[PDB]
Amino acid sequence: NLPEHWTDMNHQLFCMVQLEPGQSEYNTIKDKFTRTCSSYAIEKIERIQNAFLWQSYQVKKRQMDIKNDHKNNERLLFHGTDADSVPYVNQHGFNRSCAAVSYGKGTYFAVDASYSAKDTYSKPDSNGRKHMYVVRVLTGVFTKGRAGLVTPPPKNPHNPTDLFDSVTNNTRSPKLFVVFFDNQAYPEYLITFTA
Amino acid sequence: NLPEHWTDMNHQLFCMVQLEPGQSEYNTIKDKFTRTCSSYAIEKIERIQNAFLWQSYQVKKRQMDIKNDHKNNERLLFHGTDADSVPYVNQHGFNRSCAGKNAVSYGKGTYFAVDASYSAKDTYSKPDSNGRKHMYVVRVLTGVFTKGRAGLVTPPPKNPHNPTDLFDSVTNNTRSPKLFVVFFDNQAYPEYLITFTA
Ligand SMILES: CC(C)(C)c1ccc(-c2nc3c(NC(=O)[C@H](O)CO)cccc3c(=O)[nH]2)cc1
Repeated sequence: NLPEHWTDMNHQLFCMVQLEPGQSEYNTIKDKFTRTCSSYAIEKIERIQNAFLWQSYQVKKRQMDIKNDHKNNERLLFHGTDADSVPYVNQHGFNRSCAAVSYGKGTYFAVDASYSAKDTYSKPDSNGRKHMYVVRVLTGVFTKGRAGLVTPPPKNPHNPTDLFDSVTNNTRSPKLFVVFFDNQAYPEYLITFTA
Repeated sequence: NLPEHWTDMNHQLFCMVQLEPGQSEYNTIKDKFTRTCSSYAIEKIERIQNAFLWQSYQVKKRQMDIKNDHKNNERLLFHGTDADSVPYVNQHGFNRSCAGKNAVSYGKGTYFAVDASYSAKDTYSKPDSNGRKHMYVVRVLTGVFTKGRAGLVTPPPKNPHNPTDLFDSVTNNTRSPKLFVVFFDNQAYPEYLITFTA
């Protein structure tokens, strides 16, 4: 069930694990951030070990891999948010009802960390600290979004219930993805950083 | 694991199974419905076999059973809706983003009734062009609940100083619950569709 690179949780179901700087896992996540956010300062990176969220996400992944007849449904994306939302996300994941929604009423994830690093998203807290998640997202098969969507559009108007898995701003060169269901996104790392 | 009493679906992921009057499965739902809806008549009752919705719901049930202390977390409730919504609900379940505002709101979520008479109101089970009304019978993970409030977009915390440890659902009245509101996907499994008429 639980991934191998997680560390022991003494039979508990939720833990935030601060990563050791200079080790492979920390370097890998840092690199993905610094590709576009090298002018920022990383204070720490934490691994989110939430067993319930992981289980519900992996079930949805298995289902999407069956539905789409392929296994290229996952992307690693970024989500900046304010400090007041961090405890909720760690415990409960991403909730579209807490959403601003130009491509649909869902949760938004950025291809580039620099987009999530905007102060409108990763709002600096009273100490100047900014917060950004690295997220496993089941983008699956996607189409262009539009304002007012509550679910992705149907793949074909002849079967209105067979839906795209997510929407984007631009199908040829996406920079953001919107997902409309719980447990289509697993918050995997939390980056705390400053400008 | 899919229930062993379901029909074989030939590797398919979804199907609706028409029940036979006289079988206990049909009669128990009929009795539950007629307890408060004796003036209506049932056309048919279909068992909803949706493999993916069942799996995700059963995962949430197992998690709530773990988290809560030997609590009966699941109730069998009713949900009236319009014909236009039946194909989506059958396939994808109950989406709070599509829910209507209830005439007495205890939160912005999906509403489920204890009494079929409540879901039988035309405001919920809107008659279609042929006069058919539609009501789901739903397994709902009500869990541990409290009285809701109109402003809620998620269940409230049990403890104001631990805002992320939430009630599982809310109700109109904890002493005499008649409706429940849920705020998350896969917290309710549409198990039967009742088609009925006046
Ligand atoms: C609720 C508060 C704290 C105000 C908030 C607001 C926006 C985001 C947020 N938004 C994103 C986004 N959003 C848009 O492109 C437009 O809002 C759509 O019209 C695109 C790509 C990535 C992100 C992203 O990482 N976080 C997080 C939190």
